[PDB]
Amino acid sequence: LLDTGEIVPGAFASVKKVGDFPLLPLSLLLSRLKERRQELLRDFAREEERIQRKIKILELLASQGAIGDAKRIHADAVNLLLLLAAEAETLAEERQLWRLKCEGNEEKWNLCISRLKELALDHEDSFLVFYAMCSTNRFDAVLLPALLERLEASFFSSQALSKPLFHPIFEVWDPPCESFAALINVLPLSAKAVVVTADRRSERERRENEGWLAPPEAPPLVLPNWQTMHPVDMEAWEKKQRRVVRTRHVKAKIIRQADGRKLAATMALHGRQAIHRDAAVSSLVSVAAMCASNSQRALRGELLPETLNLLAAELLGRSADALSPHLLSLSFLLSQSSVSLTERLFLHLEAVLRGWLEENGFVASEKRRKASEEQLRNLPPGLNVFGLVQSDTESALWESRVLAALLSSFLRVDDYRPSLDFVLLLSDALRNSLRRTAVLHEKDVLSLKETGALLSSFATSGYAVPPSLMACLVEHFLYDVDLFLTSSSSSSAEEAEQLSQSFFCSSRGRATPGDCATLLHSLASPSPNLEKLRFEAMTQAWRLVAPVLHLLQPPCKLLILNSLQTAHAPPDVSSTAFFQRSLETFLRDNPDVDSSLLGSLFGTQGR
Amino acid sequence: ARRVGGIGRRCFLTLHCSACSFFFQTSDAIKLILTQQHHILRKKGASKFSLLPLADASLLLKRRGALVLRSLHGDPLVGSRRQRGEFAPQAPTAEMAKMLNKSCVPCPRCKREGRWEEG
Amino acid sequence: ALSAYSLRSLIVTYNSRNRSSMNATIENLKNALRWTSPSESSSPSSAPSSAPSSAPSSSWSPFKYKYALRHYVFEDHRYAFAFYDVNSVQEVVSAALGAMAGETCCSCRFSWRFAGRPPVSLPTPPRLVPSSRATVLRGHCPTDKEFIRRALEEEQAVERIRKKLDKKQLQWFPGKTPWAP
Amino acid sequence: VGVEDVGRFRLFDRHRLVELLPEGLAGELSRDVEMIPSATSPIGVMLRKATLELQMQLELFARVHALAAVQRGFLLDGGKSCVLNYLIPWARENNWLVVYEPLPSRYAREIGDIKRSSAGVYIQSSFSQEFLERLGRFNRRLLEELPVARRCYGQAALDGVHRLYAERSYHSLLEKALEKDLDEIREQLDSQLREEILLARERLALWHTYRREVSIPSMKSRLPNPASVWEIAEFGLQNEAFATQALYEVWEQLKKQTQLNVLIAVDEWNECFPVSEYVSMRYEGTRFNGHIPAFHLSTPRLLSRFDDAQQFQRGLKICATSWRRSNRRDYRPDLLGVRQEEIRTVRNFSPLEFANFVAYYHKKKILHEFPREKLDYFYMLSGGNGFQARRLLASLYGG
Amino acid sequence: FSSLRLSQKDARGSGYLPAQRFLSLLKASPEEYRSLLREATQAKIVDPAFLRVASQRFFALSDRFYPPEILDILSDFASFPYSDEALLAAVAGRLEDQLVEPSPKRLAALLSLSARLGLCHPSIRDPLTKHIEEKMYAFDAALLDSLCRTVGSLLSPRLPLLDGLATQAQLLASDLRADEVAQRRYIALLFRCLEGLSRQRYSQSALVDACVACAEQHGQAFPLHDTLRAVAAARRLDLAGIEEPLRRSDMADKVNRATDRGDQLLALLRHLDLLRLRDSQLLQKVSEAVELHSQKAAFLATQLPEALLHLTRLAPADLRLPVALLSQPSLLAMAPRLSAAQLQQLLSASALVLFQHIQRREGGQGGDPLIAREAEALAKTVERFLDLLKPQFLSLNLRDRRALKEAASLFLVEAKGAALAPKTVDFCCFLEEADVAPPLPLAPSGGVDFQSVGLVEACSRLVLCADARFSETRNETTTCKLGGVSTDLPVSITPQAASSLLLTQLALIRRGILRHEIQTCIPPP
RNA sequence: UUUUUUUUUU
RNA sequence: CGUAGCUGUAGAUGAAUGCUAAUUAUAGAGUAU
RNA sequence: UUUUUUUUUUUUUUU
RNA sequence: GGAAGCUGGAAGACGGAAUCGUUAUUAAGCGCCAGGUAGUCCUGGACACUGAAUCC
Repeated sequence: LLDTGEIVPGAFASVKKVGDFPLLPLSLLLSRLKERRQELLRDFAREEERIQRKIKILELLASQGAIGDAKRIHADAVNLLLLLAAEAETLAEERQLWRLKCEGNEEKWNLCISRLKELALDHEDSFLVFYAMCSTNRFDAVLLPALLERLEASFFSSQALSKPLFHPIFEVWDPPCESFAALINVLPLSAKAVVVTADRRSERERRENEGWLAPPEAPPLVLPNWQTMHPVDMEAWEKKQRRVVRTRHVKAKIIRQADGRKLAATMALHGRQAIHRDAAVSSLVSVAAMCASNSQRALRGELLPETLNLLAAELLGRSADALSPHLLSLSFLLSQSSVSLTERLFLHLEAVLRGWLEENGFVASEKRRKASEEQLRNLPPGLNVFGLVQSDTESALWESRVLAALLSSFLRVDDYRPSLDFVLLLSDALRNSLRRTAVLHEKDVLSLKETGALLSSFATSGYAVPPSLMACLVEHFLYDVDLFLTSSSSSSAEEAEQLSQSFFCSSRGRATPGDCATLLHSLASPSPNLEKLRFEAMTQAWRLVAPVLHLLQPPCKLLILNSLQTAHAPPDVSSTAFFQRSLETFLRDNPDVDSSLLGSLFGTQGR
Repeated sequence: ARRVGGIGRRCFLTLHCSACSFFFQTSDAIKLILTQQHHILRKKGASKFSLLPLADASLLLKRRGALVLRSLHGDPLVGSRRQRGEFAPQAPTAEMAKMLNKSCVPCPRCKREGRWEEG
Repeated sequence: ALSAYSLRSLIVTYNSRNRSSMNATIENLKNALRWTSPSESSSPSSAPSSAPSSAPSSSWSPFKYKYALRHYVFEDHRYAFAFYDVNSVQEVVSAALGAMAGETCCSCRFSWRFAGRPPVSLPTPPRLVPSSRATVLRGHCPTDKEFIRRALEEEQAVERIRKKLDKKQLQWFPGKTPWAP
Repeated sequence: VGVEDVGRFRLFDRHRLVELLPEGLAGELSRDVEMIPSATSPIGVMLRKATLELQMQLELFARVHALAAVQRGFLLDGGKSCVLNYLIPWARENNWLVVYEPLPSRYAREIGDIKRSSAGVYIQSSFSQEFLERLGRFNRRLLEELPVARRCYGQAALDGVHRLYAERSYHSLLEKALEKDLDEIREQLDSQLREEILLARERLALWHTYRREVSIPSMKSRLPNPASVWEIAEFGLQNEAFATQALYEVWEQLKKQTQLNVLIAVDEWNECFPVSEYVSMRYEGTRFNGHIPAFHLSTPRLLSRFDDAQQFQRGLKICATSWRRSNRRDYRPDLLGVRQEEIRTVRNFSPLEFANFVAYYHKKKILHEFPREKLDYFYMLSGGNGFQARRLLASLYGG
Repeated sequence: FSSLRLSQKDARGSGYLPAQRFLSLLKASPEEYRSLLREATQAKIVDPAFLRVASQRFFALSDRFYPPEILDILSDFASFPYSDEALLAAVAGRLEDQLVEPSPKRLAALLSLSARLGLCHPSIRDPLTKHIEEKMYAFDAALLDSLCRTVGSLLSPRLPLLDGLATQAQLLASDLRADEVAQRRYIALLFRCLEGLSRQRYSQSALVDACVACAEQHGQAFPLHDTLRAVAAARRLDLAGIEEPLRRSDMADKVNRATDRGDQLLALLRHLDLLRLRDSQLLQKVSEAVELHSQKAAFLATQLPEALLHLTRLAPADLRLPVALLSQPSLLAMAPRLSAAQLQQLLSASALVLFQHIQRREGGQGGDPLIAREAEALAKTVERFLDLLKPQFLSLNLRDRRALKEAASLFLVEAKGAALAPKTVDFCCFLEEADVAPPLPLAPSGGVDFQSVGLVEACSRLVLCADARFSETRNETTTCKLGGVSTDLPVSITPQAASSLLLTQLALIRRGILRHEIQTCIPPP
């Protein structure tokens, strides 16, 4: 302390770090509550209000249990969710009775959402709902944005540090305290990334994968009639009213607030301090996810490259023992951003790949089985990755998806050469024989949505796919098409293909299948059974796009039309049936494009 | 408070240039064309050579020179007292821009041909 | 092509100098309807156009120091109607003009439309197999709502352009320009 | 200190603050401190979130020098000047050479002297002495210890203009002189090629000699062999001639060598571009009505160049504009020198920070009685703005 | 600064980037055109079709681009030299307006115009040459040194232009004359300038005396990697005396200063390419260092392929034999090297050596071939090198593919001449018929026939052949046989020039009917 | 009651 | 829209606006000091 | 709307 | 006849006395145009904003 009666200025030199180490579910918490029941009871008009309601919930929590729904389906809707959320997580002749109970919980969980959204939750109930979903890994793209506003307005409220705890007993047995002030400050880093990495897109967003779509901007269409027309003598009409009714056209619009972005900015700074602390590898994955944002952080401040550079510097200097297990999540997020310290970071991550596969037995099937399981559920907390692999029946069904996305991540880079040609052949051959024994059935078939993610990377990195076609003979045509038609006029054809991308969404409209035709064209790049199978695949996918080739995005239409008038394409497809007259239709709409040189991009010249 | 241009920061007296970055009011337009009379006369190829004395730089700053500039500039902003309401004066830059571009007068910043525009 | 034209809309406007005269026209126009060949008769929309007024001033008896004044009010009335998809020109133009009564003039506004290249494409869709390897109200327009929205937007665009251009060419002493002489 | 401590007030000693900031308080804080009746009360400054993001960048920049760290200045746009009262004192306490200038316009709207020259840059002998005198109040004990390089000895003119740029003004005068003198050699065909080339060769020989004899720049002959940068006392002695040459010499010296971290902070940077109160005959018809632009002077021009921040190998610059001296309007940031990725746009105070500000004034016996019932009521009135909050509560009893 | 770039990962692999930024370019603002152009510069793959689209639209949108914008756009053309016949019309339409007496534009404009096609006399040369000769009184020291490299690459110069820069350095260097002030400031500005003018076989009396070292005792001038400039300047027609003060130095005769693996072998090798010098008895010591350096694994996959390609010419200066060191002693498991970046460099090296083997004693003299077994070993390397390029063919830039065609067509002559296994598929699919962005050639302005010119597809990517002059003009010991089938002087350095010239004559006879061709057009070294 | 820009400053 | 709020000057003992070698606009013509 | 703005208000009208 | 630049030492700080009247979006200030069939008023007609007090 200084002699003037103040704090020494030398103390305020550096910035403190953040914790967020502990993380527990809602399972063990309930067990402790049921034990410390006799000790929790030891604790003006409002005196009775805060006691009467406060004890009734304690005895009930352990609205007649998990039965008597529908009729019952206010804090009633909030407490009910806890019972269902905690019951589902318990899992993580015997298959008959278990299925009956499992199905009921899932059906009831969704039903409670309808009533929950119809009423605006308070500050005392918004956090509980959000926290429960994270533990159970059941988010909603429609409900998440609504609940995010409540957590923000109350956080910055004047009565934040002075106000006491919420009266649900949930906060009594919690490490943090001081109501919402410090509760969010000690939030696990795993859950902090959700706020930053929140999708704010609406359902109308379809101009990226589906195709063209004109959005309306004039719902109300007020038109007069003969029975409700104002009389000619309008002067006397005003004198026959109690008060002024008609007024000049004055309407106030709605202005969007931060919508939770104000709180997200504060959370981003916490991850920066948790880099130079030499923490665990699992805890450090959350920092990369926040820094790899694309719609919230934007580029306002010049802190994104600085934080990324520091993260890479510490990540590079680490042992291979702790880095080998964590390779899919780190590489998936780190490949979404470009920085100067990119080549040096990726070189280290590539070396460990050689030893990881060799030690796992990849070119004694138990070694490769257990390794994949840990990378699919244990490692990824709540992430949703290429093709929606997110946190085995016979053979090579789940491990294939993990390996499929890994290759695409390394080929995504835009700083230097992805990898060596020798590595590509070794990697390709690694999965070549693995996919051969993938059960040549059921709904557990590799859909086109995840298939297109791998094919997209090879179409931009300048690497040609190998001659191997075994991957194309175990996907798409095999069961993804025949099964669709088996399960339950000119205008009828259009609805048949349209129904495919309605609920299950086997493909991303014109996003994933768009590159499928282009890749099959270029494959055998040189030219003076592979030939037979190529013709069947091209024709099958072509007839499924032609009927709906009127409402698609212009950029997507060019690619489809471009990859038909080529030497590699099969003959008797460009005849005067559906393509000859349809070609001039696109040219008339966009005459500015090249007409004579249509087949110049990927025509008879290949590339 | 008492800003020039009003609430909408109106500017009905300035003309922009396509080339470079330089603007001036119509007041300086008269002086520029008169000063650069040698270039204009030689471009086309006594009664014709009547404004030769006005090309002097010092003569413009004298009492006689001050009156000559004011005579040509009629102050278009000022008009009749009955020109009220919808009958309000508009920007006269439309006429000035045509003459400034047709006369092929060089810009003070960079020597260029007709490049002026309304703005 | 002349044969390819069609009356898109017909805005019918009225200008009456009396309250009773304007009311008579509305009743006459309604009576002319509900008598055409088609099931639903053409039901135009209503659009009042306010009521302009004028009243000059004069000094008031002569040989006075302007102690009193006498005003003479001259009110006016207006009415506008809208039409859409006028398939029958004889059953609409004749009805509008035949509904007049007294000193009640009219001012129509025709609106034609020409179609370009008729879109004719999308032949019988291809098909293959796996390789196995009414509601019409009484007093309402029968035309679709989508057509009205497309045509209504065009009218609002022309009005804005005309007002902008008209204001530019509006100055005292036409033909006078600065430093022209 | 950290993310947990946001929006708190840090006590500062009255005596210590004066020594750390000899020039004065940063911004309009002087108007709020005089309202406190107690003379022995400390001064508090709120720690806004905008300071935490900026403070972290400086920490990494210092550790690197012992391409990851930033090597360019920032810009605060939109309480932008409030952070200056906390960022400058903290940096100075960490052995950082900080250039303080909260009122740079004082040298452009006050009584002074101007002398036109061929370089076209007006100088101010009266204001040139005050720049160094005020800077040495607290930055002493370090400039003298710092050495001086030999590669930048005396290549600056009297008005601070470089030798290469100053001699260009005389190119027109010398061009006509050589044209008239060429008749001696022009009047003495041979192959029609070599005869013309030989005549042109004479121009190169004469031009080289003419560019090194007519011009006689002053290479600070008063100090033949310097030893340090703070030992230039002759600048303070002579003011009629040696007033601007020494000012620019120190500015260039603090770019080449790298021994200590530096920092420059220029407040109210939005009033340096507009016209000044001076009068001259340099107007472009009606562009200035016979006025000298502020950016055309010597001192304002020195602090009106952000694109040169790359040459600062020791530190970086920073500026902020929050006052109402001129309407910001569009305020184009692309045609000024800064980029869209280096602008920190702050927002109004949050409700959490608003409560602390009101409570802070209570401890100072500023307000009479502020009931908690109306605490949130006043938030909507002033809208939470700092300028509207202090003024509204000062006029009335508050609450 | 801290560079950063974000990818369009909204849907994680939706759409096609090459196609997305294709249609929008047809209708976009002038500012957006420049932003999209920079994307292709830093892109991995190159689309020849997209290059032509941007060039065509540039001419139409040239009415709103500011002078600074035109210079910035032209600067991006430095890499991967590419141009179109419509591009010259756009730049010529605004170059005159850009003449505002610029100090630095004299170099930036000239350097950018050096490549592609320029030197147009009555459009571009007249204003540039007239404005550069009269502005010699304001050139900076840095600009003058850079201008030397520009004039050297020009063809068919004029006496007034060459003499303008010759006298500029004499006066400029004198000022600095009266250890870092001379060792890196005085000598550097002397040998660098002399080499530039020496290319045009031009020299004056008041430059040689001053450029040479007056004092013979002035040792420690430049290191091993800079002294070659003085030697290259001499040995042209009658130059001597500059080499060594009496052919006895202290740092350029006893294995230079010091040669080692410490980032020194590559530097010397790189300097021998752009300098026309033959490895004499003293300069041949570099080849011996390769034997030991190649043993190390690190040097085998870091600089081995780069050194072999950059010094393939002059076989008896780098390699003991054409097949001995060019074989694969341990390359069976080490052939792969960064996918294609270094693998393609081996293909070109194997092609140039083939030409030297044939044209040694079959009517060219100057040596003799080796035992027939040498050809057998050489074929074993090329066969296993071309296959690896099939899957990596799409990972090559425009410049990488342009030079590949020259080395690819060579293998199609010896094989059929009376062999390679993959000569019927890889060599007859794309390597034989390429359609990459063809740049314009570098033609002189001596003929003065720019009013009747055309273009024909062949090996040199474009040529000058108009319809009116079709098949009609451009189409003793060192002149009889060397000026006939060879048509290449042993100035420049012929090993590369002979290969390119011979292929051009054949390509113009197989497809097109063009007889009575007068090659000439030999650029300086 | 009044703002920079087509480039020649270590 | 005007007195705005805000904010620089002199917290005016000295802010009165007519007199006229001289021009702006309408009109066929309003001219001479 | 933490990559949003950068700001006083009139005498007929969104039928 | 209207307005404007320049120039400026036209006549006035007298009188708390006295005569003209306002029933509050009254009174007191400030700003705009419609007609007077080229320009051409400090009056009359006509709209809008700030808007206090007394025993009436």
